[PDB]
This record gives sequence, structure tokens and C-alpha cells, in this order.
Amino acid sequence: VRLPFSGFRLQKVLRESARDKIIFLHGKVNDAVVILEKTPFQVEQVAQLLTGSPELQLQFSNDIYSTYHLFPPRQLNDVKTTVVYPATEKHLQKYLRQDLRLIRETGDDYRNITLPHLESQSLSIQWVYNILDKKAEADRIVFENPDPSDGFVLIPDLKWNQQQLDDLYLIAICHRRGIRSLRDLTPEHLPLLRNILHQGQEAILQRYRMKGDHLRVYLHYLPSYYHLHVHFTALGFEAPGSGVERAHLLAEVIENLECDPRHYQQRTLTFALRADDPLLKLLQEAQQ
Amino acid sequence: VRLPFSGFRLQKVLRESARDKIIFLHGKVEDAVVILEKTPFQVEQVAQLLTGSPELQLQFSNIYSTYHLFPPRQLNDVKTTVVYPATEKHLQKYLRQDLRLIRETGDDYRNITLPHLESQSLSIQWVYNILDKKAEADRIVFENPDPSDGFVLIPDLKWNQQQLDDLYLIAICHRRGIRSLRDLTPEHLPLLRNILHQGQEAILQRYRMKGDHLRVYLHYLPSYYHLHVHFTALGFEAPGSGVERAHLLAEVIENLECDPRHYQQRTLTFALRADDPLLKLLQEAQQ
Ligand SMILES: *S(=O)(=O)c1cccc(COc2cccc3nc(N)nc(N)c23)c1
Repeated sequence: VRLPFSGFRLQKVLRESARDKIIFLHGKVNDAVVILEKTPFQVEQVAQLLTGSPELQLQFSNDIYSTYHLFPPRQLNDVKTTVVYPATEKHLQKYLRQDLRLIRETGDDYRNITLPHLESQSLSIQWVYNILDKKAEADRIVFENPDPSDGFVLIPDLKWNQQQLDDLYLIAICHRRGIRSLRDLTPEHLPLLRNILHQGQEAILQRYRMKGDHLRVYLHYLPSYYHLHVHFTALGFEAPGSGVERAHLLAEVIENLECDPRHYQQRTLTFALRADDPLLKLLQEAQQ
Repeated sequence: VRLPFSGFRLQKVLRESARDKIIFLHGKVEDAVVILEKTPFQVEQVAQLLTGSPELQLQFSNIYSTYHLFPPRQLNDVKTTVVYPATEKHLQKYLRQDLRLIRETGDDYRNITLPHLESQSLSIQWVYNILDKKAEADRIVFENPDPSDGFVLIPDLKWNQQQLDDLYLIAICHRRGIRSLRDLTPEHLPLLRNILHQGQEAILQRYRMKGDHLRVYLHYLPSYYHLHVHFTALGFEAPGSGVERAHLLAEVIENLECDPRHYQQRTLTFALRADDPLLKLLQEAQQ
């Protein structure tokens, strides 16, 4: 009916979504958070104003094409205003999205900069180890090829509620300890990868009756943790990770290693890093 | 101003993405396709209305409370893209058919895809008109007018230019004839390095946006068969940044440098509409 407080004072923009037409804003009042979402169109309201005389402003016109800047009446001007009053730092945390900067890492950049940095920051992958030795999430196992070397475990991702196929997000993990990232891959890793590709998709087609042509099979680089795991997502589903600056198709990771054996050891890989991430500056610096 | 024609008569709705806040509509006027996109917010025009007295209508209250808001004219902008006239080829590209992934080997292109595309793809003419400065001439941000190794940097139709967040620009090569990523040989290497570096530098001058904030990719399979390079803002969830379509210019160059016959022989992955006939031609060639 109005405002919960008295006046807003914009401090920082928590999150942004230009694709989704939404804005997330933090503000001090009398702390609180305000969210604005541009409402999606209504078939009837739009068609009705179209057959009439609307306000149009020509941006440009080339060939059969032409764009306009439009201003519709009150009924089509709705915006979703979600207000969270009050809010704290444990809410600013999982609701703010940081700046992203792209970096191109040479064969040598990894060897001499990235890898020694990663060796410094003691990462715990005990949760993975526990999944592999069936100590944890044992029930969720969809498939397992228990070969110690060429073997893997196919489990559905934890955020997938498994109530629909549309958002199918499964994640395989190789049994062989030691493969940190996509950079540790040599032709000796080729059979373990082919099993994860074909054996995984077949486990999926048996358990979920989902054909290979409906599946995106990719690897992340730089990954969230350093122990080779492959993503298996439903094709129609678009979820941060399918982005060209991070995803590497298993189909091609295999075709590449088949052609150039030393490929992922020497070839320059592109990925983004958080502005706050210290590694980003270490590479920016090594490259000047 | 008003529409290019006289009155609209809605036929069918091509696409309606509630997540993207966009509507695709077909209407007889002859034929005409109209697209409406709810414009993404602008830091300033939002912050300014916030410190004031806005129109709010309580939907619900928990401490979770939602409101229905009505902002002034400036914040009421909608992107109205009109295609007049719209052929049956326009009326199919914009529908929503189930996506199926396909892997094209070197020979699959040579023997199946390429002869299909030669049968007919799309009218380029809008591109030609931009390149010959017949159209959108003023909007050109950059040009290296070399006939072979030259290009043109113009911002995308899919960009209102009112914010950096959704930055979408293009780099159309001046050299007519390069259809897709598959037409690329070492002779096109200087042409690409020109669109890589020269492009980013025309962006950093006009928009003061550093290279580290930019996604420079190529599409495969593309919307039109005449080599064009996408230049998108990194934070922007750009429709086309998907691994099953995008190819980073940085790497297209690196792969060409290594294997000269790379994009002519190497197996490329891309998705196709269930309705797309090419999809079936490859599915069939592979059985
Ligand atoms: S059309 O069917 O709407 C279509 C088919 C294939 C590709 C496109 C690309 O977008 C444009 C078309 C015409 C003009 C234009 N001008 C500029 N500067 N950028 C773009 N991106 C387009 C449309």
C-alpha cells in the first residue's frame, strides 16, 4: 500500500540480471534490500494496444528491419517490487554477485603461476572421497563403473530436486584420485573419459529415458574444486556453467587428446575470475 | 511516429519467454512480425525514483513483502523490433522447437550441411547495406575499411545502448564470402586478429570497457551466413554464450595457427530445432 520505512539511500547494487530484466539493491533506511523486476508481457494487453496508435520512436531502419522505443499505458507498466526490511551481512553474502574478469592462461602460466598457487591453498576434497568410498550420499548413486583407474560414479546434482527432466543436472566423478583439473589430462586418461561419456549417457538413458541428443556433456575450467568431475545437463536448461568461458565439451576434450597428446598441458585456456580473487592479479602481474 | 504499415491483426504468438520478459508476435497488415522486450533497469533512473515517493500496491506480507509498482514515462521503455515484410522463413526461426544436439564431422559439412545451405539459407542484404553504409551508417562505432582484412564494428539491434550491463556489439568483415566458422583457413588469420584487437580497442575507446570485461565469440551454426563476431559484456548471460554454439575468437585464431585445416576437418557440435530439416538430414547421414 506504501513503503515499510521512510526513504531509501542506495549504498551498493547487490546483484544484476540484464538478460532477466531484474535489479537487486541494498539500502540504509530510517539496513534493508529492494528488488525490482520488469513484469513479463500479457498476450491480450499487447495485441489490443498494437491494433491502435501507440507511442513509437525510431531507433534505426535497415532493409525490412526497424527498431522502436515504445511507451505503453499504466496497465502494461507493472514492476515487481520485492522489499526485505530488515537485512544483515549473512543476507548480503548469498544475495550479492561480484565483478567478473576474463583471463587467458598459457601452458606455462599454469605450470609457473596457477598450479603453485593452488598447491599453496590447501583444498579439502574429503566430501568427494567420502562419496567415492560410499561413506556419504551412497543412496543417490545412479551409476558406477567401479574400475579403480578407468572407473567413475554418476550421481545427480544436489540442487536438482529430480521432480522433472527439464532441469536435469547429473555429475560424474572418476574413481581415480589425482586428476585435479582439465590440465592434468593426458592420453592415459582417454579410456576413463570415454567411459564417463558413453557409460554415463547410457546410465541416463536407462534411468531417465533421456537420449544423448538431449544432453550437454561438459567439464569446467577453472573448476569449483580440483578432482575431475563431468557435468551432464539437459540441453534446454541454461544454468551458469554452460558459458563458453568455462565449459569444455567431453566429446571434444577426448577428440583433442586423440589429436594433440600434450594439448591440455600446452594450449592456452580462457576462463573468468572474481575481481576479489588473488590469482587473477597474479596472472595479470605475470603477464606484465 | 507510428508502425511501418496500417494496423496489426495478430495471427499466432511465435515465442513467449516469461523468464526473459519478451514476446514474439506475427500479424497480417501482407505479413509483419513484431517483437516486444521489457527494457532492463538503469542504476540512475531507479535510484532517483527510490529516494522519492513511488506508487506501490501490496501483493502479500510475511518479513517477505511484495509490491506492484507503476513508474514514470522514462522507466516505461519497451524494445519494439518490427520485421515488415516477414516471410515464412522468419515465421519459423522464431518458433520454439525442442532442441536436439548434433556433431558434424568435417565430411558431414562437405557432403550434407554445405550443399543444404547452398540450396538456400537467409537474405544477407541488411548486412550488405550496413557494410556499404546504405543503412545504420551513423551507429558505426568502428571501421577498418580494408576490403580483405577489414571489418565494421556496429552495436547490435538487441541493444538499446542505455547501459553497459547488456553490452552487445558486432564485427562484420568487409570481405564478402566467409559464410561460417567452417570457411576459415590461415589466409583469414590477419582478418580475425583485426576483429579481435581492433574491435576491443574501439570498445575501450567508445565505451571505456577493458578487454577483461569482454566475451569475444563466433556462432556455429549462425543466424546468417556471413562471418560476424559477437562482442558481449562478460556479466551478461548473452543468448549465444552457450558452449554448444559459441567459439572464442582468441581460440579460433590459436587453433588456425596450430592446425591450418582445423575448422575444415575437425568435428563441430551445435544444437538444432526439432522442426529444422537439416537436423534430420544429418541424423539420416549418420544411419
Ligand atoms: S531477422 O529474421 O530478424 C534476423 C535473422 C538473422 C539474424 C539477425 C540479426 O540481427 C539484425 C538484423 C538486421 C539488422 C541488424 N542490425 C544490427 N546492427 N545488428 C543486428 N543484430 C541486426 C536478424
